Formats: sequence, structure tokens, C-alpha cells
Amino acid sequence: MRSSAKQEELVKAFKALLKEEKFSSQGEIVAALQEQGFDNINQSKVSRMLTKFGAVRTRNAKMEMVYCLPAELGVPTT
Repeated sequence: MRSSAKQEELVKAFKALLKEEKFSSQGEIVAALQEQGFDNINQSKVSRMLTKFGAVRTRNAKMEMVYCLPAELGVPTT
């Protein structure tokens, strides 16, 4: 019985957005999360999360170089 609104959402959202293979830059996912429901996001937050989580830029179904997520890296805990 503990309803504490912690930032364990910005992490599920971040990893999910990347794994969908749509965003081709930081600023792209920066704006995306603002539409999702995060008013605490900027270019530094997105560039920091990319380096922190360890995302990779790869060619998708249509050869577009977009941001995606490799093997399980960045489990919610801290």
C-alpha cells in the first residue's frame, strides 16, 4: 500500500519508444515523450538516457537509420 509517483515511467516509455524503431534522433524522442505525458524532458535528458541505457542507431525495415535498443540493458532500480 504505497502510491509514490516515482520516475519509473520515463524509463519504460524511453526503452519502449526506441524499441518501436521510429525515432531517428534525440530531439525526435524528446518531443515524443512530451506528447506521452512527460513535462520533465529535454535534449540533455534524452542524450543522457541514450548513453545511460546504451541505445544503438540501426537500419529498420525500410533502411532508415533510427534509434533502437539492444539486449536487456537498463533495468529499473535506481
